[PDB]
Amino acid sequence: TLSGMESYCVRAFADAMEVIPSTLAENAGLNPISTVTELRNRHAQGEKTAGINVRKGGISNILEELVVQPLLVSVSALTLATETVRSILKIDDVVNTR
Amino acid sequence: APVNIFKAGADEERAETARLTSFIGAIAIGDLVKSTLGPKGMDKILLSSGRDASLMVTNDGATILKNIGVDNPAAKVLVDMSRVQDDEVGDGTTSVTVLAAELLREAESLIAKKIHPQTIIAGWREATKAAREALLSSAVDHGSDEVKFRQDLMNIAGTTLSSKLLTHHKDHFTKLAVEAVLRLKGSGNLEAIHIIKKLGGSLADSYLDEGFLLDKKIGVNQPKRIENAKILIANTGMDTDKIKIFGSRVRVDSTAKVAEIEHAEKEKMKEKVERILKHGINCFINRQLIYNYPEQLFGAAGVMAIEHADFAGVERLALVTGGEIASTFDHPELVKLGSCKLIEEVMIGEDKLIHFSGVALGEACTIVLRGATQQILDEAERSLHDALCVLAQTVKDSRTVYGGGCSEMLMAHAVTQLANRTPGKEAVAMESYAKALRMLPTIIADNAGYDSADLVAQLRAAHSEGNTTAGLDMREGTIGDMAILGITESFQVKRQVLLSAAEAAEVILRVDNIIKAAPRKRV
Amino acid sequence: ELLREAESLIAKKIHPQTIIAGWREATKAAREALLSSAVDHGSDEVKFRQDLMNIAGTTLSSKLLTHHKDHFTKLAVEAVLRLKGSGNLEAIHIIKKLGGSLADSYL
Amino acid sequence: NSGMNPIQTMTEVRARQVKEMNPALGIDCLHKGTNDMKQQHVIETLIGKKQQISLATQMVRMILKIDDIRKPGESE
Amino acid sequence: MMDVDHQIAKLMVELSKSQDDEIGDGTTGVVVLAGALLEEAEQLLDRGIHPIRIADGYEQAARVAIEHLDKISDSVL
Amino acid sequence: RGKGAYQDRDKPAQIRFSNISAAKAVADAIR
Amino acid sequence: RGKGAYQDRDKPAQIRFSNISAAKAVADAIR
Ligand SMILES: Nc1ncnc2c1ncn2[C@@H]1O[C@H](COP(=O)(O)OP(=O)(O)O)[C@@H](O)[C@H]1O
Ligand SMILES: Nc1ncnc2c1ncn2[C@@H]1O[C@H](COP(=O)(O)OP(=O)(O)O)[C@@H](O)[C@H]1O
Ligand SMILES: [Mg+2]
Ligand SMILES: [Mg+2]
Repeated sequence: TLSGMESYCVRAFADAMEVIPSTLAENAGLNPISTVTELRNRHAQGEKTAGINVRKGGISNILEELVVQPLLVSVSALTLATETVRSILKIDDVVNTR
Repeated sequence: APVNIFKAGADEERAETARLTSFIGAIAIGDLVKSTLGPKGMDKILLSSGRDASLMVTNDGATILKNIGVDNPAAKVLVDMSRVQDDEVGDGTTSVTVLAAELLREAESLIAKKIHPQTIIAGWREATKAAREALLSSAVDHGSDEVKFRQDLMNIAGTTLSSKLLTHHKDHFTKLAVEAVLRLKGSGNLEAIHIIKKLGGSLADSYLDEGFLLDKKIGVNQPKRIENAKILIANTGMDTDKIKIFGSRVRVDSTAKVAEIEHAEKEKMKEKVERILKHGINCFINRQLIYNYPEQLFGAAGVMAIEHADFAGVERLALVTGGEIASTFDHPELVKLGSCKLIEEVMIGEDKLIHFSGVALGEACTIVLRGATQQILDEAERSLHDALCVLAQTVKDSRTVYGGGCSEMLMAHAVTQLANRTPGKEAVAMESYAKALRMLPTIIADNAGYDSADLVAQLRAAHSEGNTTAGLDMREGTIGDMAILGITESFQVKRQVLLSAAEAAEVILRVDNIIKAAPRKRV
Repeated sequence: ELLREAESLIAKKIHPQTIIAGWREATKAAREALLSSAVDHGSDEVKFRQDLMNIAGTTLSSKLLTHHKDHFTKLAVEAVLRLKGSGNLEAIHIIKKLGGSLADSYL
Repeated sequence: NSGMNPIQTMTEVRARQVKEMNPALGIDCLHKGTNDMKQQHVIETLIGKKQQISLATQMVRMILKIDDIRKPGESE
Repeated sequence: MMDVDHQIAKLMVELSKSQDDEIGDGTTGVVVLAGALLEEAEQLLDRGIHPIRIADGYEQAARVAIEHLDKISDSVL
Repeated sequence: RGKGAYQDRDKPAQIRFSNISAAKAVADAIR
Repeated sequence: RGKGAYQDRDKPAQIRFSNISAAKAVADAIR
């Protein structure tokens, strides 16, 4: 829905959110190429509670496996990390103090 | 002096490498902080070699130059110049460093033109006098009609915070900076605004507290919240007094008399606390430490006891509650007590702080800065300190000028108009003074990525025929009116950028010999 | 001095290929200034020998032979004039001997 | 290298090769007016660009199919 | 004419020499292209894709680039 | 027309890639 | 008026005294 240079950065913001399911699928011994691809197919249909099932070794329901994460954990992980990376591209000059 | 050198380990140079090392060392200082000038300039990260390096990111030009430690002798004049600019007005330390370096860069262009350096000093003294009249005649005063003065104060804080890390927080941090100085209602002491930095949360979660925050929580068995209390603070010793008689011992004959003395010592410590509660108070703040024997007396009477806040902590509590220090308790009718509504304890970042909610005569504030890292909190504290110091002097001097390159083109126009009414000996030095004043909107325009060769040319064509309020619009990248956009700076800030850079460039240009002595413990 | 003016175009954010393409058009216009102002000498050889002494008088003025233009100009013009052909620049053997002033030198 | 933006220039040229049949559509420094490389006479050999893709692919295959480095330390 | 003692970057030197020995015009562009194929394979390496599976995918992709480049080609010398 | 050309011949385009490559090594260390 | 001012801020005003003082030591050696 955006245009200009803003549309190329939200896609870079959205592609960086797929790293944590790629991290969870790679550490579980699953194939991370087909796991994150299947996760985008389940959430496009309407499955908002779909994720990586480390017990079955695939994609299943999360609330059936009783995996509950608080909202303040995930909101502050997105708010503090975005505020940090908004400063590193602004703070860039190496000055070695004597 | 190089030929047949009569020095041990010292070296010197006269008129060949003296002005060469002075112009190299001063331009490289100005070219260092050149990228930090303007609302779109980047920031620096300062690091050491090791041994508790303590990295401190700063965008202000004074904090960069005070930590680098330049070995050049002439570069230390520009470092000390930006130190006075931070201590006097608190802003323009980056603008006074680039302007003093662009004067010596134009003076390096007068090396090959065989201009005498005393002619450039006499040419710049007449150029600085013409530039003082440009800022004085264009200053906008504000007396009555206070609804336009509070709107003018938000343009000062909006211009200062635009060149810092608080870029997309001007809807919040402008209100945190204007209302902090507006709650002072007097002199700009610049210490009643206690800034507390706590990790966790974004910069939008920061706020200005309506009361006051403190540490060193309330006792052991004392109440944590008292509604409608009378706050009495103190600066006296509670226990282990050893009262002011050096060379006094307890020389008794038996150990039964020692038990009578130590009971008499605790009775006088109990009688001192009994003189405090005759005022009818509910809270007690001592600058010194409170030991266990008077702490039990305040807990039995239902009185709070805040022990060892700070040396300057009782000063802010005296300005936010409306009381006095009251280090001696012998006249309850001559001691004025504070006033509050809630002394409940709040938790900010898993740390319990004493919140003095609902205080009367609150001429003190508490800014609760919350950031993602410690590097952001150290930058936002210096960014707020560069904004509160200008508003503390804008309420003392209400004269404001139009910033954003508009003030520099007004100063450069008055020099160029008087450069044509002078003979050719000093007219070339005055034209180099006007070209360095036009470099300050050129650094701002080129830091965003705009066409700096055309925007300053459009500013020079605008100011040549009218348009006294025309400046640089960094939002869209064009030329707009500064009175409409609301980009103004203080008169005393812009005067100290012009005056201190003209005096510092006068010193370095008059140097023809740099005789450095032999240093100690350097082999 | 071209690269000193190119150092002034560092802070103006001018692209360096624009300075190269700007100087190629500038050098092409500068060739037409020297070509249209060149003075030729064909016949009337009494004005060409006077023109040759102005060439040697300008070259020797920027050297150590400052106050010797009344002698060293005739030593340089008549040396090439005695060649009467190609400028081989090896038939003019210069012999350096100590003793005497520069006015004592001769062809 | 020409001073333009890589996104604002590559998106416009690539979109014009899909709306019509794909022309000789590139870029230039002074841009020579239009972006048609057939009119600007920018002609390269077929086997030159054929070996640019063929040799760079085989050199990438020999530096992707390697999972050990056995370099020594100091010289002596 | 470099003093690069790196065995991976030494193969980029021999890549520019092999373009000079066979054709001799695109020695500069064959190093930027080889650095571009390896830069795009860095993000694919973090997704768990095998490096030979990327190399097998580049051969099926470069085969399309050869056949498509032979569409418009004519000279009348 | 090209409507201008912004030549950026300065340092921090390379230091900006150094802060990116250093933060990627931290994210891959605790991956 | 002063009819001009020629500022000469360069090296060889001091090296010219070095050639003078060196030639004076030679003339005083064989004096
Ligand atoms: N909104 C704006 N529009 C135009 N110019 C601005 C704006 N905000 C800030 N500036 C300019 O940016 C400059 C920042 O200078 P600064 O680095 O704060 O100086 P100092 O270090 O002395 O405080 C100011 O000179 C000001 O003219
Ligand atoms: N007039 C032009 N307009 C647009 N692009 C051009 C023009 N002239 C040359 N180029 C481009 O410049 C590039 C130069 O490549 P080059 O460095 O010569 O390759 P190699 O190093 O293999 O010789 C070519 O790929 C070509 O596409
Ligand atoms: Mg400022
Ligand atoms: Mg000559």
